[PDB]
Amino acid sequence: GHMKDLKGTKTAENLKQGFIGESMANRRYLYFAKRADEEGYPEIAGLLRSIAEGETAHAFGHLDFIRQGGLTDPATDKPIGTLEQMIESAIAGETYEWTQMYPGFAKVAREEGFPEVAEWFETLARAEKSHAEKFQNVLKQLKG
Amino acid sequence: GHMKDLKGTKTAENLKQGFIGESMANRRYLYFAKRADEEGYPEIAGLLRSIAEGETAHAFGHLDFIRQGGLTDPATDKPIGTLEQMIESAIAGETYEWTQMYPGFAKVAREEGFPEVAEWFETLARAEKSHAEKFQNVLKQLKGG
Ligand SMILES: [Cl-]
Ligand SMILES: [Cl-]
Ligand SMILES: [Fe+3]
Ligand SMILES: [Fe+3]
Ligand SMILES: [Fe+3]
Ligand SMILES: [Fe+3]
Repeated sequence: GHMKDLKGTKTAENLKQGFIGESMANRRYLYFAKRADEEGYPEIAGLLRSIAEGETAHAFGHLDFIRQGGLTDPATDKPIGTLEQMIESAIAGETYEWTQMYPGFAKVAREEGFPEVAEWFETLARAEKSHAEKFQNVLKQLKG
Repeated sequence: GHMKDLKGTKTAENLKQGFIGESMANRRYLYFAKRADEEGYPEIAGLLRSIAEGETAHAFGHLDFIRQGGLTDPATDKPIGTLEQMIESAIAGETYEWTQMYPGFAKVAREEGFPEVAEWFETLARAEKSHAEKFQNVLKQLKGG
């Protein structure tokens, strides 16, 4: 892209790890905010939500440098330069999750005697299959 | 098995990995939505944003099973049962990021000849220090009444 090539560098890997941590931080802080909401701590909840916006900005800035430096999506190792490529990355990740990840998690949960957790992973596998199908119909739109 | 004691199981690890992936998917899809927004694809942007809500539900469900199973926060390996423990997990992560992770990333980026990336990591280091201090303030309010 726009900037000096980051391929082959330690910085490339650090941007990926930064993106993973920032992604988790936003989810964690919003989950924590719900506990503060329940308990009656609206100032704590509001701080968590505002900090979570900071973690969004951080995550998106990591993706900017990744894209501009000619690197691939942290989650899928697919390019994310153009909107079509971004939809193709969404399709790849959803496909991995419904064909491999969540069915395997469900099988292991049933073997280890956690049927309720297995049912959740089976719900998710069907959900990611649905996601994949909806993104595939977008891609068809774009290429036409 | 006992779903309230998942420690040491493969299912414990799979909940953690599922959380990581779902967290990334929400961020990715909201970032992709902005590209659809500027190009004039409001239905694609809307789909991305709606699917992103799905990925929020998935991530939060994984955290529910993690906390009910006595497992720790995927990001910090700290318990997250109570609100106080959640704030302590936030402090632990922010402290790692500003004292070690982002300064180290900045040094590597400067040494590799990427000064704009280095400056970004130094901005983030100072940001996570500020976060840590704000969360410390909350803990003082919680711990001391
Ligand atoms: Cl409050
Ligand atoms: Cl559209
Ligand atoms: Fe951050
Ligand atoms: Fe999905
Ligand atoms: Fe999902
Ligand atoms: Fe932070």
